[PDB]
Amino acid sequence: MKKILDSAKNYLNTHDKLKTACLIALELPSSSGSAATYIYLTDYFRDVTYNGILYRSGKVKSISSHKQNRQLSIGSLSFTITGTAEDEVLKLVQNGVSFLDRGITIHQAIINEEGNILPVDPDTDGPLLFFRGRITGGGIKDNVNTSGIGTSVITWNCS
Amino acid sequence: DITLDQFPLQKVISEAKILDIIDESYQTSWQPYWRYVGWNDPLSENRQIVQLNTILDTSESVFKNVQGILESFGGAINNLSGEYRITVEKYSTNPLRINFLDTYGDLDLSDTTGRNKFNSVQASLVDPALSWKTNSITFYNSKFKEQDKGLDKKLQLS
Amino acid sequence: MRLPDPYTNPEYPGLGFESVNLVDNDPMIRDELPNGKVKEVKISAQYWGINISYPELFPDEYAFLDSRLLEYKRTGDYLDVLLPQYEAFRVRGDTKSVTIPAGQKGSQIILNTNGTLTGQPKAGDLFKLSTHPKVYKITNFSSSGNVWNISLYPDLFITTTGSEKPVFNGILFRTKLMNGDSFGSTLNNNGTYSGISLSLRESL
Amino acid sequence: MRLPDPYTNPEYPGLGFESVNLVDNDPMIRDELPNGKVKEVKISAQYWGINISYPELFPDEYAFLDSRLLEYKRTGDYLDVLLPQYEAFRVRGDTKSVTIPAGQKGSQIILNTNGTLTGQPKAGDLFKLSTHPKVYKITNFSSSGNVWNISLYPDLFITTTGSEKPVFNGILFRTKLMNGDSFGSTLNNNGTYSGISLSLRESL
Amino acid sequence: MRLPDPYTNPEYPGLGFESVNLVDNDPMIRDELPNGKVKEVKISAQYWGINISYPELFPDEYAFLDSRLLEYKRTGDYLDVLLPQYEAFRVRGDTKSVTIPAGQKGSQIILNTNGTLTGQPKAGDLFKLSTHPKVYKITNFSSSGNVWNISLYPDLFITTTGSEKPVFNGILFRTKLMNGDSFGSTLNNNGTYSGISLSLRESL
Amino acid sequence: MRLPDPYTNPEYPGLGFESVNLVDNDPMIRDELPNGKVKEVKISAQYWGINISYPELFPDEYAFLDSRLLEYKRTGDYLDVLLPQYEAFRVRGDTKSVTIPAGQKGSQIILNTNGTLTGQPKAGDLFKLSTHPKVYKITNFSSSGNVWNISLYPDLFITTTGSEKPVFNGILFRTKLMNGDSFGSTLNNNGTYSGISLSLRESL
Amino acid sequence: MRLPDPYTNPEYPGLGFESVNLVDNDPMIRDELPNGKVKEVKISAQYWGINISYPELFPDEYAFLDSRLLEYKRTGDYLDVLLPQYEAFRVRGDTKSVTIPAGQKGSQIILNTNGTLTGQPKAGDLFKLSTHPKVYKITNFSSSGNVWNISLYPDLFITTTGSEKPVFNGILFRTKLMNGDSFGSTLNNNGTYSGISLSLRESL
Repeated sequence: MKKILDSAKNYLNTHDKLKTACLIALELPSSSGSAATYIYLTDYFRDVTYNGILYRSGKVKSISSHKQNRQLSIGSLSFTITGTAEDEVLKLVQNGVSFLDRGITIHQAIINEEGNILPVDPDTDGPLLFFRGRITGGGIKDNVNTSGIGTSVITWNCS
Repeated sequence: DITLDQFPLQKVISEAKILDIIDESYQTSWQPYWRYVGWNDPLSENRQIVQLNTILDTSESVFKNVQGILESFGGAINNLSGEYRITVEKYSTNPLRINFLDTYGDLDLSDTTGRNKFNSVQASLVDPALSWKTNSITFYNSKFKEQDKGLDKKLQLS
Repeated sequence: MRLPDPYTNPEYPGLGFESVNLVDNDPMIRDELPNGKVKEVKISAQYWGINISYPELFPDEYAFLDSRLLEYKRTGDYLDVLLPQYEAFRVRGDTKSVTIPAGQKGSQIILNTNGTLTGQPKAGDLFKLSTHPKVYKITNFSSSGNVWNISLYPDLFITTTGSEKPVFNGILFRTKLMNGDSFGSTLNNNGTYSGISLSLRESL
Repeated sequence: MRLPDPYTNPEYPGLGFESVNLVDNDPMIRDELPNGKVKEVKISAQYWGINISYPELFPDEYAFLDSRLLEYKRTGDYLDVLLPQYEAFRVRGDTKSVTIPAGQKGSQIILNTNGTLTGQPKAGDLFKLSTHPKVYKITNFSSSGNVWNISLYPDLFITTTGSEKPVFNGILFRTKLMNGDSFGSTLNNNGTYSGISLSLRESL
Repeated sequence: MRLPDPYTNPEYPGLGFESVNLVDNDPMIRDELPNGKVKEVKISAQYWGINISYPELFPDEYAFLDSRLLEYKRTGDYLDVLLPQYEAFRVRGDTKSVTIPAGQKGSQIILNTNGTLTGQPKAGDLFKLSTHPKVYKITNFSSSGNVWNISLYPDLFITTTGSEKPVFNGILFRTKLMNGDSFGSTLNNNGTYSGISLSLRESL
Repeated sequence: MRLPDPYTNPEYPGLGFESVNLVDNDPMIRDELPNGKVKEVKISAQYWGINISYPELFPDEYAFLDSRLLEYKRTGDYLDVLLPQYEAFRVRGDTKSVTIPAGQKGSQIILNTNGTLTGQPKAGDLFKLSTHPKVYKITNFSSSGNVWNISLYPDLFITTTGSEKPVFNGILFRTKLMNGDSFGSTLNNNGTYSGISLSLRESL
Repeated sequence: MRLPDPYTNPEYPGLGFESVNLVDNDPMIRDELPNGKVKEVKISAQYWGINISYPELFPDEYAFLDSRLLEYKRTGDYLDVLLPQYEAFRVRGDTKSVTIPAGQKGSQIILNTNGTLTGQPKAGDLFKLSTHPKVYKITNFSSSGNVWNISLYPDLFITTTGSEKPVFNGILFRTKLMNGDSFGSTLNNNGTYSGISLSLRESL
């Protein structure tokens, strides 16, 4: 029971072609201890900006499904950030960092014609939260087949 | 029965010498029960990494007792080249320099970092300084926990 | 890089296209309810897929094609394709004085022209913003003398910064080879290279 | 949108279809019983599938067609298609005074007219209710002068509000493209876009 | 082995190819980002794939071909194939006086000559360094009289030792058969071994 | 058992082969490293796969062919095939006095001939050792008057005992039906049995 | 049931087969050993597979064929097909005086006649034992006047009881349809059931 607002109810009932966008506010794996530095990724295509930060839109190919039944079950997701982005893979495989903590918040923003249609009644009328969890993640899978296309995806696990 | 001919003696001796590299951390002066730890004759060095004293109750199983010893000193038995070749964890300046271009195309990375890394450890000994009664060793780390985010997470051991 | 065209250099004929396919590649997730409705959600992006097919090439034309494609491949630059299909040269004039408001988004660019643009585009003519590479097709139009509304099918990949300018003419699709993996050309007995087809895709 | 046709704007000939395929898509549950009987139970909907194909299109006609299909795609509104094969202009007259009882249901509409309709619809003529999108085909007819019963193939998805009014001609299928994922436009050497086909489905 | 050709020995005509296909095998990593951009990072190697085909071969010619291919297969040595399409005999002269600086890398070789080479190589002409097997194609050229820079398609697998010397003609593709698993030889009724094709790949 | 040939018995024509395919069936494991190299390891063996096709057969010829093939099946003996392709009848003379050294191995046989063999074989001629069934193809040759070495493509399945003797003439591939599972022959209206094709493989 | 033939009742011409295919189904175990040898062991059975096809059948003759095939299906008895290609009426005479010793086994039957058989069977002529169903083909023959040896392709499934007698003429394959799952009969516009084919297998 998230009240979802009557405006969002009407939009979901009528519009029938809604451009879903996810707002991933990652917290960077940081070493030696400092203030938290956040990378703001989104799936969409343009650059969807919610309440300040711009949420860059050049990564995160897909997001897993949030499967959680009536049993506390370490509810887990998994990003898929392209492994051809030097910055992300570098932050992944740098030796010295530890990221036991570091929140991941995903906002599943229902894009309006021009910029988010104001659901979530208690919160400032923005998108529903989607995960709001912690990052306990894996890493690269490279293929570089000699025949042709190979894939490379960062599988950021989070639970 | 392993016939003692399936072992290569030279690397077995090498790994045994890897085990008994002197631990310049403590001193023999502060070992009260020097004898019942299991080294004879004070003055001699006796400060060796992994100085395990074993009970092998022969009622459990061969498999489980052997894996218990291996978990104790840290290692594995590996009949890869046809010989058992008991290896142990080590650091050395002569490794193999494997470049990615050499291997093949597939390369999996898997950080099991959420569950399998810790900031403080707790241990459990059968201490001769307690008349063979359980004793607990614990640390904390200011570097590690500050690296994490100030999250308390203890490794537990016996 | 301007993939070679007869306009660029006509001394090598036959490098002109014989069939261009604009694949309106619009990855989108479709569900078919038993209610009768179909529900679709737009994620990812839209890339115009260009399917180039070439005729038989004599050694000189194919040598030039290899020169240009290899200079494309060894470099990081992007292939540029001009489609003669849409080079209508309407609007015309200059685009320096026309201005766009602060931030538009949402598939409509409401730009006003003072006196520098003389001509109404037809619905279906390619349109581009100066700063952002990708090419938009106009799908409706309406004018109020100086201010005219323009509606685009791809939903404005870039936002508006306030200095964006239209182009309307000489627009080039930034494209990359999707056939770079296995790009071969059989040289038959006749001495002509055959079966050289290019599958292109934008790198906006 | 009233997908453009020669009826809408005839200045572009060749926008008329060269083949129309009403796929009578009838989802159901079928069990081929070991007895031998086949039992059919109908759930979900009976959505008319239209698979339109086009003749050779010159660039201007296909420019207009792209305009309309892309303004479809950028917006959410449904494609509306008027099939010329069923626009026989029977019945005719006005439909304002045509009345329908409170709640009919059950695939048989008994609509009474005073004198405002002059013409008997024939079995196989498309039928629609003004309020609800879906299009029905008439499968039988019988008249009592002012009151005639009309039997539809789909079983009246919407129940009758009591203000429904038939149309009988110029009825538009609310439809959505099922080919928008990868939509291709090959330009033949002769200068005409060839083999442009559209696959459509209702969204009642 | 210098896979036999009419150039090597012409007493057996028909050993010449009837179709040569340099498959520019360029393995890499490509992700079609949801942004719309395509980012490609190149690892592995850029190995030229040759798919050779032959005319109908009389039993003596194919007997000689079997000899050479089987002395290939029993040995570990590589096939060397000299492509006639790129053997224009440009450049010419001797290559002993040609010098190359210590370490070039980065797909651009600036090789300087005193006067020993008389002729400009053309874009699309095969190029090879004497020490290292793999064959490069030239994609651009410019000269300063004694010092001319040469741009190569592959990114110079071997770094320059400082004693490298170009060849520019008669360069042999060090390659290995990819069809030796099951090699077929059908002798038609007419008496000719027909449809004998070889698929090759370098072993740089 | 010597599957019937026109040389064996010419009174039944059409039992002669219309297309013979020696398949160099060489099972081998190939890895393609990103380094650029390809790595190949030889295990298993080599079996010359013979792909035989027959024309339409009149009842007499097909009755004889069934007689011989059923004699092959009910017995354990191996099919023997003589290929007219390689029956060159070079070398000639007798082979009794020629000696082979004690243990040779390794794909090269160095056999010395005193005066009993008069004629140098051409590279590509089938060669067999007297005691071991499988036939080898020569792929190079060199002679020193009395001692000439022979290089074979298959790597000498048998070792050398010291009494091995060459044959050079009339060597028959030991073969077994790989089509024995479903060996059918359609008797057409024309009265001729058609579609009788044999796929043979050695049982060395 | 004796699937009808023109021999049985000729008033329906066209029930004769247009194509007969004896698939010599020979199940076995084959391992292609790494040595190169192919070793096969024979288990299961050697069941003759008949693949009958018919000319275009008029409604009456195919009505009769349906009668006989459906009377086959409703009962459990096996179809009996007599192949006309092997009914050469050799051997001839009566088969009562022919005797066979106690137990022969092993694919060679040595049957002795006094004088009652007048004619030598030929290799490839079908052979059957009266007591046991399956049909054998003769693969070799030799005679000593009263005692002649006959060699069979299948290895004598039944051992000899000591009272079995050959037939040599009009021998019927006990067979079962493998097209009874879905049997199709298309009535051409011309009035003929066309392309009626049957796939049969022995049920020895």
